[PDB]
Amino acid sequence: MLLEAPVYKEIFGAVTIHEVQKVIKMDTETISNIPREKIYDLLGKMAVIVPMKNEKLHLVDGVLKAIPHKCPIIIVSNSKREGPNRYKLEVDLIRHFYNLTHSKIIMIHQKDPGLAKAFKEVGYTDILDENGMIRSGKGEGMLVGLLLAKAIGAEYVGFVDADNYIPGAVNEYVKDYAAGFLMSESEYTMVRLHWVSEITNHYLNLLVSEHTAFETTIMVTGNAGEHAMTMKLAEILPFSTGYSIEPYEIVYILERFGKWENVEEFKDVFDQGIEIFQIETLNPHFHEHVKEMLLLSLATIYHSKLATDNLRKRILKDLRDEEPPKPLVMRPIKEIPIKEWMDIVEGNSETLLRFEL
Amino acid sequence: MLLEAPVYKEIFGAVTIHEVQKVIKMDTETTISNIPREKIYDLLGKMAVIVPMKNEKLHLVDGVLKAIPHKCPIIIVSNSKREGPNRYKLEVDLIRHFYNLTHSKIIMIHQKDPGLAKAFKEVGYTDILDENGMIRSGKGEGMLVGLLLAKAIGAEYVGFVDADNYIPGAVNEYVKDYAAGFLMSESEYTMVRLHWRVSEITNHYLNLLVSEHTAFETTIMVTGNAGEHAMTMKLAEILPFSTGYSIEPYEIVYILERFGKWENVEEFKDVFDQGIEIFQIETLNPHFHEGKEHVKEMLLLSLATIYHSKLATDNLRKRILKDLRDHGILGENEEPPKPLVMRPIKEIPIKEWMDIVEGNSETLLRFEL
Repeated sequence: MLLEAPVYKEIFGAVTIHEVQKVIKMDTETISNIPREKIYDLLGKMAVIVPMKNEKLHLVDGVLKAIPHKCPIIIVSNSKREGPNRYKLEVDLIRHFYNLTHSKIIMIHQKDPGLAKAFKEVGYTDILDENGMIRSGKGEGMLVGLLLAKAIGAEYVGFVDADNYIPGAVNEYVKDYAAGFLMSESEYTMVRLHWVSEITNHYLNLLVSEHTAFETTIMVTGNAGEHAMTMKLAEILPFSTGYSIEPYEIVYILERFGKWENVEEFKDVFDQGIEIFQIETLNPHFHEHVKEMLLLSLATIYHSKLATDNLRKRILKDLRDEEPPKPLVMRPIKEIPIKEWMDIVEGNSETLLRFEL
Repeated sequence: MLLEAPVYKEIFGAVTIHEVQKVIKMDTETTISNIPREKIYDLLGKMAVIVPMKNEKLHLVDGVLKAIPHKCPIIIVSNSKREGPNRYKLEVDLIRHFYNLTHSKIIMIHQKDPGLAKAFKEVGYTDILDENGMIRSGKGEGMLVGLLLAKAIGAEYVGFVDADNYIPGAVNEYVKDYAAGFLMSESEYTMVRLHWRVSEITNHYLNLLVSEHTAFETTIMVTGNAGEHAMTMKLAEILPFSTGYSIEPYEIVYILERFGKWENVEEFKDVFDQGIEIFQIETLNPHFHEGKEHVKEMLLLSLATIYHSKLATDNLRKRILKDLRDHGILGENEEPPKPLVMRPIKEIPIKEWMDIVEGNSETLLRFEL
């Protein structure tokens, strides 16, 4: 692959946000050259997590068929389990798919009681609802996929949505993730793909412009659902849910590493730095309350130890023209004895499906 | 890559039409056919990807170019405007910028290049020029030029792609699906046609063109308007080509009437010996490209190709005249235009033809090719 070289960028404390780069050429033997083979090497160390809930089976099928064989696939379904039992429909698709491709894949249902059991017996209750079960939501699904990914030794994790109309785009996202990591110089790296979102980008940059003093545009992937991170970085990040996930990752990262403090708490991170790559894909986005998305994204910014007295004012008046709801946040999953957690997920979960993984 | 294995198929004389196959898995090294990623990249280097274009949007052309595997040489035959404003000029700029950023091996020429029309005359091949003696405007002619250029650089396979695709990634899959079709082939004379309601009518009559002789209805043919297709140079080289919307269906009609049965086998003894294989691959990506007058100009011409086939029967004939009228595109008493057909470019001396293009064409552009 060929991409524009990473030239321009801005720094905030220990955070480096690279200017968006374009993919210049897809298949390859001011321009970065990431050989196709270095990408396939990294691919084998990247878990592609797919949190899903009632998506169209023909779309899920295409996304699955597009993920590079090399990549382990982790599916966390919070699909409807009755009248009709759709998890059941997905289980069937997954095995047919495995029978035709031998892809390495793990699938589990979010409501698996053997899953909720591992979280408690391990002390991690941040992901449970009042009925003692894992709360429905996208962040929780991502958290489960994340731990599963850690349990199999993944070094990188990429997120992909199962309702893409363009399988080829999914194939490019994964490769673009790899490309982002291969151009990184830090073990704490995030890759966010790019092709409302501007209002989120407008305020995220503003979140910063208000103490650098200079208006910026550098941030352009604030609602980037298609993103990837190294396991090291994912594991120390508190996660939100719903539409707050993407913008919140950015807000938290600046909040905690935008200045230098408690450097002792996260030594290696402050020293190695956090890099955020923003790659503009070659393919367009096509998939299938803009008001909630919009309110939750901005709520993420309005509520930080870093939003100014004035920044909040505009958001407010922008939203109105009664404050924004504080976003649900779950603690990092780093201090979870992954093995113990996995042992009891394996010995108690009734929906876990393993195929050569 | 993984594909459903070729199991079902039908034969007609020396023609083997394989049942449509689906791509089951995209990236692979490892009822199912396994064509390792690497065998595909080897073939890729011997395949010229021909892109006949005419006034397409620059940003779409740019994406298509960026998606073609670096290893594939690219041949562009532009018949774009030359003033008000000169957009061949805009394309030349895009192509150089592209070349400076990627070092892709590429050749581009304008269809109206007088140094191009000169090579065709001095070589005896007049089928492609009009009165003025210039190369006629049209997609088949563009394809013919790209085809000879491809032959001039030693391409063994040629794949056709349209420059107005909205999905770069799909173009990237087409080229790979072409290779896959060729790698599952057992004949040097192979065609690969991609697949994903005008084509259902063309497919209906194409199969009917055959069912009328076998007496058994078939649905084997499902890529009658497959713009995305590819062939071995050996096969492309001996085929008469039409133009406009008749190109794709006509390739099928001609292959069926010349090899649909043994005869004058001496004229093409090697072809009859190895047979012609037609693979039909269903892509993983959908089809989303850049009118409606066109769609039923497409209907009118696809069907005319069949109607004028020496394989047609009076029955298939009135059924076509009829379907065609019931739609309001053919008068109640006029029979469909006959198609335009130039002949195989096999007897053109490629070497002395290329010398004339190289030494006389003011629009020819080359980058490591």
